[PDB]
Amino acid sequence: LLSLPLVGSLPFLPRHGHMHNNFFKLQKKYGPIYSVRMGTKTTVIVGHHQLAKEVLIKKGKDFSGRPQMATLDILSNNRKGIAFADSGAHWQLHRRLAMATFALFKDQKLEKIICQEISTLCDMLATHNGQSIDISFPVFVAVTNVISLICFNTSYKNGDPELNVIQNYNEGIIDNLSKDSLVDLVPWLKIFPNKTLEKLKSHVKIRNDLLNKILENYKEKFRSDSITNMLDTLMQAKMNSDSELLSDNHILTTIGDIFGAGVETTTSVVKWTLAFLLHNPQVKKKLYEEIDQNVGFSRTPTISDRNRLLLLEATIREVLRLRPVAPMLIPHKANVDSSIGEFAVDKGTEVIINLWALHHNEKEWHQPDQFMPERFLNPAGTQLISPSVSYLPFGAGPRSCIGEILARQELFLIMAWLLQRFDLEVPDDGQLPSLEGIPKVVFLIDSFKVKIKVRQAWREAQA
Ligand code: HEM
Ligand SMILES: CC(=O)[C@@]1(O)CC[C@H]2[C@@H]3CC=C4C[C@@H](O)CC[C@]4(C)[C@H]3CC[C@@]21C
Repeated sequence: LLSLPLVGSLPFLPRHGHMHNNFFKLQKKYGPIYSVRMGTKTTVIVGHHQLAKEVLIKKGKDFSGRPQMATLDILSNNRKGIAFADSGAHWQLHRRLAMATFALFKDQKLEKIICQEISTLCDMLATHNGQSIDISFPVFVAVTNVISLICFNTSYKNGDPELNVIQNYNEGIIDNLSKDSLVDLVPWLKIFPNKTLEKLKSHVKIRNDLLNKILENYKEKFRSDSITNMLDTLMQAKMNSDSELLSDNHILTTIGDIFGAGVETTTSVVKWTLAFLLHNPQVKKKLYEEIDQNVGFSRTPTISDRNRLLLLEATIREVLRLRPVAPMLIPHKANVDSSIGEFAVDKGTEVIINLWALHHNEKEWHQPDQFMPERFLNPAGTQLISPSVSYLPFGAGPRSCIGEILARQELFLIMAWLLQRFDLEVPDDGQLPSLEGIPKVVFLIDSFKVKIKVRQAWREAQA
């Protein structure tokens, strides 16, 4: 009796369980690195930090490419911009300029911009005293203005419906960009009839039309004696072309990525820490104690307070470990014939870092499935530590995040201002938010409500 012919084999079931975790599970069988082939494309998944730091750092330039995806093409306006552009003159140029712009708010100091919008955020939420609300949108508004000031030196006022329009096409872009992660085993979208690409083009069209109208209005405003924002930095470079790479679409797409990344990432991480704090009241209680002691109510928190508020800075680290924004980063591509752990990797191969596997490695983390911000503190709780090298929430090397400083500062200040001023409790109904998560291009959390009430200690300190 003979064996059946085999036309295809996948090591696990599609769309059953999270991809990043199904891949992780395979390591028990095949080791920390292995490959899968879909027609001609070969994809390599790396799930150990040593191999990962070879791919991202030690051989950064070799693997600095991006694979091409049909969905990403629409969003990146055919591989322009930064995040989804292939390695090349255009990618490198815009990344540099973008990084350069952040210099223009170094001691309109970035810390002062952020706290400005947080103050407005906290006054809004104070009116909701005693009510249970979703805080998604108010935070969305806060960070949107920050990124807008950096890009245009403009900010939207409360109730500007352009804010709701932006919220609408961002949710639509994220929803259709990918069912789960950007890492699909099976290219379902080229197989069955679907409106996926149609829908995406419509959300993206609206977004693009909105970014063109800001550009056309700003060409009148642009003056070379003033370089104060990202859009100035980019138009200046165009005019110093005595050029193909600084076309209107190249600039537009780049702003697109920055606007997108600066909002959806930080909002999602803010929602994640609160979710974790409702589930872990002991940690939250100690956070109140901490901030009461080292900051009090004489003033509002500042970047200098990271030195004193260690349990908070540690909490944020633990959330980025447990629920990374990109649990498989963005996929990488081999620009040349190269190797990994002395295994051959041909040019054009897709390389995916399983960051989830790095952050949940039993041999690198104690009880890695548990929320324990303490793990990033010494036993005394007197200074921060780095208990594992297997930790890359922001990536590493040529393709590493470029908003990490901004990112880290926003999260710290938002969480500090809120804890100073607000009791944040479970709503009158007994539900807690599910921590299971939703894997999109971003690792999202199901929307949930939190009862917000102004702190008694905040009121009294006004008398
Ligand atoms: C908690 C917040 C954030 C996290 C965890 C995060 C994480 C990451 C990761 C993992 C990558 C790429 C990984 C890789 O491909 O190796 C990335 C890329 C990138 N991020 Fe962030 N990010 C955050 C916030 C931001 C912010 C605030 C900005 C503001 C501009 C930003 C802009 C970008 C850009 C433009 C890239 C792509 C750069 C390139 O491909 O060369 N991100 N981020
Ligand atoms: C976390 C991360 O890798 C990123 O920050 C890099 C590029 C970000 C990307 C940039 C642009 C957009 C368009 C926006 O309307 C939706 C969010 C999205 C997809 C950002 C998601 C986070 C990305 C991938």
